Amino acid sequence: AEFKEAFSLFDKDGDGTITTKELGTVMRSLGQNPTEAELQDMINEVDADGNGTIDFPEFLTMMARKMKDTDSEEEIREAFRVFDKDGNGYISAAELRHVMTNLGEKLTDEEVDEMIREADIDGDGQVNYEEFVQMMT
Ligand SMILES: [Sr+2]
Ligand SMILES: [Sr+2]
Ligand SMILES: [Sr+2]
Ligand SMILES: [Sr+2]
Repeated sequence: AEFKEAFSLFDKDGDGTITTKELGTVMRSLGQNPTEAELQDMINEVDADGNGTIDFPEFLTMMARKMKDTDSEEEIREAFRVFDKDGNGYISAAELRHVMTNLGEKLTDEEVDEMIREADIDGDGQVNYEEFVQMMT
């Protein structure tokens, strides 16, 4: 019911489809001002049957995947903040060790250091959000 209300904001003229122009109108109302070329890409990504507009079932299918990706992100972020005790955006070896103790795993500095290295792509001796997401895969 809520996705259909979202759809109707896009379908300006009520014909059951969203054209590039109708999507531009909306994006502009949201503070974005994409080119026609950018608008056509956005339509094309959602337009499963290629006829050149987005219809409600196409919209709904995308929105449901966006919902599922959004929820997943929200959850990985929650877990990250659990580890980043002081919330500065990096998990430190001390934070990881502390938190693993509460997860029931009494680890040494060597063992927590080896875990941080596995994930430490950028080599600063800690784990940022990207790096964390990468390990959760
Ligand atoms: Sr329309
Ligand atoms: Sr279509
Ligand atoms: Sr931290
Ligand atoms: Sr790092």
